[PDB]
Amino acid sequence: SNFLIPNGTFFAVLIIFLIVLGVISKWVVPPISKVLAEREAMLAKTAADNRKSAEQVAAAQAD
Amino acid sequence: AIHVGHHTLVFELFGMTFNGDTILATAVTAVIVIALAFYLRAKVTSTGVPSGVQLFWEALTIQMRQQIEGSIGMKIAPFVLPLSVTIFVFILISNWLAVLPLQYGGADGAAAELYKAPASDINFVLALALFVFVCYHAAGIWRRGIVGHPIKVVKGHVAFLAPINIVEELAKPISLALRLFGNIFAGGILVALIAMFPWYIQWFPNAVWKTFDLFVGLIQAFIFSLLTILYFSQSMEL
Amino acid sequence: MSIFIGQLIGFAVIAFIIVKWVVPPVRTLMRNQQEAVRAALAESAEAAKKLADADAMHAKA
Amino acid sequence: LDPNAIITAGALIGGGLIMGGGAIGAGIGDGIAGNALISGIARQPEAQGRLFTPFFITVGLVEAAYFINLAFMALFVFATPGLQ
Amino acid sequence: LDPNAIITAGALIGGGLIMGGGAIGAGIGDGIAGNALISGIARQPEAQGRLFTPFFITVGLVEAAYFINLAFMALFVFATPGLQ
Amino acid sequence: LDPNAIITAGALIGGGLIMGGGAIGAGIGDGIAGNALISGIARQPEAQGRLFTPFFITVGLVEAAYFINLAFMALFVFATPGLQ
Amino acid sequence: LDPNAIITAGALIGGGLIMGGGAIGAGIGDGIAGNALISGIARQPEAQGRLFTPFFITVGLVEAAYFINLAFMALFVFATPGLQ
Amino acid sequence: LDPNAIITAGALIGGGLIMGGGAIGAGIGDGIAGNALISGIARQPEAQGRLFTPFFITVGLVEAAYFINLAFMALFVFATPGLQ
Amino acid sequence: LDPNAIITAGALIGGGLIMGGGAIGAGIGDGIAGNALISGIARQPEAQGRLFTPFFITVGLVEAAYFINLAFMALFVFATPGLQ
Amino acid sequence: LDPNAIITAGALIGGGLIMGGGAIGAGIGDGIAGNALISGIARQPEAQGRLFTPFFITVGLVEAAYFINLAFMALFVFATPGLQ
Amino acid sequence: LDPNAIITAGALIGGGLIMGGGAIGAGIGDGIAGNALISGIARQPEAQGRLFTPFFITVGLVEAAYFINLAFMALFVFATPGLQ
Amino acid sequence: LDPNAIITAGALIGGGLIMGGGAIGAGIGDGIAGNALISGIARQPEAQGRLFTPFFITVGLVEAAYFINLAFMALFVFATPGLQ
Repeated sequence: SNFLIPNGTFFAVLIIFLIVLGVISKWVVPPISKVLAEREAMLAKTAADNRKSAEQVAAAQAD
Repeated sequence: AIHVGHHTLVFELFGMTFNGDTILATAVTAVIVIALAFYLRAKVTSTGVPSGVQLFWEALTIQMRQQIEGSIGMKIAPFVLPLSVTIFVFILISNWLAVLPLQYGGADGAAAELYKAPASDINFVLALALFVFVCYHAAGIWRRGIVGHPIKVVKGHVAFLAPINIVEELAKPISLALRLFGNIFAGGILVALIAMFPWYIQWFPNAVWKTFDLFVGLIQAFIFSLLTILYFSQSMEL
Repeated sequence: MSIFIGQLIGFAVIAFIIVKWVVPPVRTLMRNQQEAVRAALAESAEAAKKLADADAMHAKA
Repeated sequence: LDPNAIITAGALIGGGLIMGGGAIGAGIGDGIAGNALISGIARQPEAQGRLFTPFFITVGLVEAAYFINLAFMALFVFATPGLQ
Repeated sequence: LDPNAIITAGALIGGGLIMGGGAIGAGIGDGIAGNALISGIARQPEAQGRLFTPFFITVGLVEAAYFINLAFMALFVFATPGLQ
Repeated sequence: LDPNAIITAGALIGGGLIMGGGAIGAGIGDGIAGNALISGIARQPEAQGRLFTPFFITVGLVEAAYFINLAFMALFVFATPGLQ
Repeated sequence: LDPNAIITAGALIGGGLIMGGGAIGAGIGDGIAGNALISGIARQPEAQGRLFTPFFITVGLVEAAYFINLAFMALFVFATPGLQ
Repeated sequence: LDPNAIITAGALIGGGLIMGGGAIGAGIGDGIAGNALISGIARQPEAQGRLFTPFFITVGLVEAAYFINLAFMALFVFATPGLQ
Repeated sequence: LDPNAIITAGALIGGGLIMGGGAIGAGIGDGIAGNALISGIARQPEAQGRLFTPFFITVGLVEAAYFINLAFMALFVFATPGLQ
Repeated sequence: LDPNAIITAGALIGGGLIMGGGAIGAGIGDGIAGNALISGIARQPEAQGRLFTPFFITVGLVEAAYFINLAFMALFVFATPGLQ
Repeated sequence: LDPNAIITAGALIGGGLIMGGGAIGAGIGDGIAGNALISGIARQPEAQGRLFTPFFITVGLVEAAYFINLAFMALFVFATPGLQ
Repeated sequence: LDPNAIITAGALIGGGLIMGGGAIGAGIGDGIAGNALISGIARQPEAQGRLFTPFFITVGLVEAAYFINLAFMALFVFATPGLQ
């Protein structure tokens, strides 16, 4: 009756929720951010490699 | 014979009453999310093609990152993203699992379920909202000192309307909690209602409602996320 | 039982509809992102080889 | 007569009014947000993707109102406060 | 003065209010969404298909609210909560 | 005071509410759809033939919404649930 | 207390609700359709006649709901359901 | 408790609500039509003389509905149907 | 109790509803007309003289209705029809 | 059941309806007028000095309709008509 | 029966209508004003502080009534007019 | 008859109206503000950064009104003043 009245679960969920938070902050967000940074660095390296290959071809032609 | 409420697995402990049904639901959801977390940890890879779980997790991270960066730069608030991702994924999984077939004859002209969506209890949403409230108020205090934060929030963007300002800060958590309850509690009602119809006619309305409830849970996860990110951003600026 | 059978039929219909008119776009998106990642990696490899070839050309000059 | 009957009837009428107002609000808000989204898509459809970012949340917020009232409506029809 | 009389009366009041509000909400929502669809088709007629996904989403959600009211009404008239 | 009489009274109230809401929703929605159609045809006379389709959708949905409430009110007066 | 008294009180108030909602809806729909027609004629007056063809239909459709309500309003004021 | 007393009270409430809803619709539609006319005359002053014909076509009809409800209001408050 | 009590209370509630509806109509119409006039004057300052011709009509055709409502309220209150 | 009790209850309900409708109308009118003013000033701030002239009229003619309405609410609490 | 109970119920209902109407009006007005402000900000980025000053004014007025309305609501609930 | 029961029923009805009015106000405000935001983002994806800031204010104000209703609603349903 009158379910709007809170109860002990008011804490339990939080407790459980807390654990979940930590897990995601320990082995999901950090590694996924590292993967995203790795991919962005790979793309930057690819573009720089293309530009430097063009420049190196031009230079070798110049020498 | 509608049986709204009547939480099962109710148990006392150290002078505090607990609804064990929501405990079981939240525990199962946490187990599922934990399983996904380790499964990603086992195949987080950049050299090869990503697996499905990695794709889902990076989609979630992309959404959260874009939203935060759009509102307030990550450089100021690096801890928004984990909390927002946890909130979104946890709520979405919890509500999605409700679509499973857990309605059985109640021997009473009613319907009962082993797994009810955890949001059906106000305690869950109240806990989540209070958690976010304390989190971002602490963040604001850490941002602009103990004296500044109350001054800033009370004065608001306009000082001519000091009273109403207070209200929104009290509203902010409420807006987060109660609405969520609704969009899930409604579901918990409708299925029960659909129980009255005979099977041979009950199968269709139940199915359509379950599909729409999947969609509703998804949208609720999304709105809860964006709202918590934007609340953080609102209270983490000078 | 009775209500259990009815909701079982409902879920069966839901699953069949999802796999018959909803899954295909999801699978398409998964495959497309996977192939985009694979193509990006292949581009990285070929660009590295191109730089190696350019360095070889320079050494030959 | 039984006071329980009168109080329950009053609570039921209150819940009916709750559904009334909530339905009005949900309908208007969903329609308005859908109109804005449709007009935006028609105007410069290159936004097709990003235009789904706010619409959804807007609808969310709209629906919030509706269903929050529904929550209290349940209290009026299942656990009537002040029943005697 | 049967209390069940007042219970049924109040429940029926609630059902009527719920259905009136739901009717108003569905009408306003679908009308405004249709207005947006007409505007879009007028502006970029070849984009008719592109406008279906928004429109079929608006109703795809708008009418849902009405249905909720419908279901809830069915509770009051037949299985009135608090009925003795 | 025959209980069935009070039940009939509640049925009359509920029917008044339902028809009021249905008329409100139907009128507003169909008028808004007509407004959109008028604007579209004014912008370009050619598109009338292909404009009717979305307008047909609007009017059909608004009708459905209104006629369903009509049927529920008829059921309320035809055979009011809870009458004994 | 004669039951017919309560029956007719409820019926009169219900029919009043019917007419109030019908008036709201018809007024809004007429206003909006007239706004569309006015803007259209102001833009390109030369086509006024053509603009009547859609308007002359759609506005009436809204009013159609009105008449429907009136008919059933008569049922609540001339042959009241459940009268006894 | 004279039955005619309850009957007349219901009649009064019903008529008041009738003509109040008439006021709702009349006000809203009149405002919308006035906005349309104001914008049209601001845009194209020379079209003023020609923009009145449709405007009066709309608003007139609006008033009709209003007056119609007003008429029926009298029926409820003076020739209260079913009085006994 | 005295029939006077019930009849007067019903008439008073009806008059209050009438005034509420009239206030709604006046507010909506006045706001809409004012918005139209404001935009018009912003667009063309020279329009100030011209835009007064339609605006006064709209408000005149709106407020007048409200005043009619006013009158009827008194008819309900001081000259309550059927009072006895 | 003293007559004065029912008279006072009806008066409270009527005054509540009165002043609630007044509040609705005032809010809508003032908000719409402010929207028009804001759009105009955003389009061309230099015109502010003149823009406030019609605006001061618009809200001026809105609140007035509210204020008079409010006065009548006071009539139903300070010295109710037909208090008997 | 105790008349004071009826007076209390009537006062509560009246105050509910009062402040509900007030809140409805305030919400709609603030929404409209916010729409105007948002459109201005989108169209005129350099008007950040230029637009806020007028907008608040409108909102203030829209707010004022509501709080004013709210105030009188309290009057009914705590110091009920006509209480004996 | 139990007077406190009548008082409590009146309080429940009052709270129902409270929350219904708050609901519709929030719905209208959220819908309008969402239309503003959606149109703005469609036009100006770049401006998004300066859209949310004012936007929330609107919603804030909207909600700042809505929840207030809820607040008083709780009182009416949990701390009914004058409830003997």
